[PDB]
Amino acid sequence: MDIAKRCESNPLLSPKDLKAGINDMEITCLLNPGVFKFKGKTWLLLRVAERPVQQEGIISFPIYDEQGQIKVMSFAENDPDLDASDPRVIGYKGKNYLTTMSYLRLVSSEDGIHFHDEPGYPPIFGKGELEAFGIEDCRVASTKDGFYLTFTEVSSVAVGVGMMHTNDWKTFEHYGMILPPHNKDCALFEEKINDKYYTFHRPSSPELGGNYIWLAESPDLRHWGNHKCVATTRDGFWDCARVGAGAAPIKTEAGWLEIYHGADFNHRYCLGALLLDLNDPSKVLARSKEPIMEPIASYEQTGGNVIFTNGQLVDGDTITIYYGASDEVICKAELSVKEILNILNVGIL
Amino acid sequence: MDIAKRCESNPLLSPKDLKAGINDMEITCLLNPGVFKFKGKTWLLLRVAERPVQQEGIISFPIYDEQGQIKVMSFAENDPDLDASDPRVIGYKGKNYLTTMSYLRLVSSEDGIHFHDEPGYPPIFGKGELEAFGIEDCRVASTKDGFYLTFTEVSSVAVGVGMMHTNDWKTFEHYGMILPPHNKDCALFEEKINDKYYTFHRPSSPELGGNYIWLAESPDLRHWGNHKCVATTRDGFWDCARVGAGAAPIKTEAGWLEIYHGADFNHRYCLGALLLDLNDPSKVLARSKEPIMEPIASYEQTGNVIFTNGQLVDGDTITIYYGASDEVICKAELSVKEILNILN
Ligand SMILES: O=P(O)(O)O[C@H]1O[C@H](CO)[C@@H](O)[C@H](O)[C@@H]1O
Ligand SMILES: O=P(O)(O)O[C@H]1O[C@H](CO)[C@@H](O)[C@H](O)[C@@H]1O
Repeated sequence: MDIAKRCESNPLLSPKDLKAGINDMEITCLLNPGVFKFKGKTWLLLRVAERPVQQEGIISFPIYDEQGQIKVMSFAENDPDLDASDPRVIGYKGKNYLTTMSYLRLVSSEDGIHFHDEPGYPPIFGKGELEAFGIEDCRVASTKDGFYLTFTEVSSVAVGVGMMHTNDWKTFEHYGMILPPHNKDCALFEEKINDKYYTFHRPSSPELGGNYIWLAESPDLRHWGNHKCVATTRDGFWDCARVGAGAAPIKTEAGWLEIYHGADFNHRYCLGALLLDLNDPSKVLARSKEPIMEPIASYEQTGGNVIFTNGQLVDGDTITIYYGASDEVICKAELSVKEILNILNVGIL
Repeated sequence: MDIAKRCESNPLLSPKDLKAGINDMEITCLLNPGVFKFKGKTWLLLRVAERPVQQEGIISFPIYDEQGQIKVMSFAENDPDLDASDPRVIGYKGKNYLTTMSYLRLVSSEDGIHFHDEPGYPPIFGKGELEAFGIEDCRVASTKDGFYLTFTEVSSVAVGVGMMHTNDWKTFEHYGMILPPHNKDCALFEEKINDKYYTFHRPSSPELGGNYIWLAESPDLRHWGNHKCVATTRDGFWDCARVGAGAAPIKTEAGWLEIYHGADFNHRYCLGALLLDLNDPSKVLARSKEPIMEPIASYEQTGNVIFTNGQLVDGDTITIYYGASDEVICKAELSVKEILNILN
């Protein structure tokens, strides 16, 4: 099944490798990095999750107050108004809170393996009401007009999608919430088709639907419409519970090649391939029957049974994905375009 | 709390008053009408729900066949793979079906009271994959460029929002699904602000959120962005469970006046008032503490629901049309100045 060539140095980055970005917090997780080239280097835009030192019998976590300043909230673990069954999202008196706060952090490399913070390139932290609980899982589209970031915006009122733009990775323009709750896994295409922009996204339905891959179009990147359902989950398959796009699709001669993630009802996450028509990206030409990558390395099963990619580089036939493993550490692997197309029974020349 | 002046002829229309739009089916519900003026008359754009005659031991419901024609599907009541416990949504082998299909139906009036079908003006049925389970709860914006319809699109993959445009109520242009699932209660503003279009909407969150009133902007009506949360539910209030906009807001000197609906955890629906800033409609200037209208007439409890997504305005008098008990169509008047006074 698995056709990924893992980097021998995996994991490349773990929580212990970096100093905490938020005063008095500690890094619990590094994951789901955006990937791009800039100034001769390979860059990761890390999702970094932080929280305070946990005292016994007490769950403690950061929030931004109304003034955009960091504070700490805490609950007794045995509080009868607390549901802490999920370790990511807790409930207290009918309201939801995250156990950590995520922000986006830049690291660079000259070899694609050893990464470090770069002086003059500080992190991107959540701003405003709709990002009070943090920002997550940022895709980076490298385009002729610069870099477009599409990420989860989290608050007490929404899990939604934001977009920002940069040329220099120091100043940013923010386009607001482009897609309302409940939505994430937003993969902007790096070029126009038929004079429009396109993105994959992933709305969640409480009923009459599920967690499927969708398409939307835009004339301007700020405003989105003409929504289309591209690919659902598949009953009795590895991807029966939820699907979502990763990074931007790769332009091949046979179509748009999309490395998506799918999960089963055991919360095991694997990677598959979708091939969409060049001119009509809502049209599926091919889909992996089995995964092309599964969480089978030791570091892909800790703490659990998760690989997740939302960033890659492509050089000829070689795709270099960067990925989160166990929602905790950062890893690299290579895949072959032609091998994927061959396995998919797609003709190539 | 209730300050509505109900029309003495309520209900204006009940299921029995109309012949079925789909041959041999029964009208179960008339509700939640769009409202507009055209060719000197008052029109309603009804939500009509139909299903076949129910036979003993058999649950039957409408489907689109492969040829896009309305037909019937049926299951034995004692089938062990059938869950027909809910009367709105049934389950069979892990797939969901609605028990009725909704479409949009035009009726007109010369007096605002007695409505009838108009020859030459047939109904609007769902078309395409994203409307396979019907269309619902259509808001009608009357604008200088004609009429814009914003309605629920329902299918097995999504409850989302569609938009159509018409000048003559015979020919329509369809702009597709403007808002993805899970969304409805889309109230398009009838004029631009700072050279953009605005709409209220109502995404539903499985967690980290709820069912709140949201705002979006557009340069072109087809494409939407810059989403903003306008008003949440209120813990301990009549509107603790869910809120949603009705029709387009009314332009007043004090701001945009929006007659919204809100529900509690007993599924009682009432109407309230929201006042938004003229230039920044995401900004709430005032909100009714109590409802301005509650389901207290007999026909509003046959269950404890009033719902409006259409109205006319003549001076200080708002004439709302509304669904009552999710079954019948009714009319009432409200005073702009009385609402604004309450809101101080
Ligand atoms: O909604 P999705 O596409 O299933 O992804 C979610 O689960 C992943 C696995 O824990 C996480 O890595 C992601 O951050 C996200 O919370
Ligand atoms: O999502 P909302 O705004 O709370 O409204 C829903 O419930 C109303 C009352 O049953 C219905 O009348 C509506 O059609 C809708 O199903």
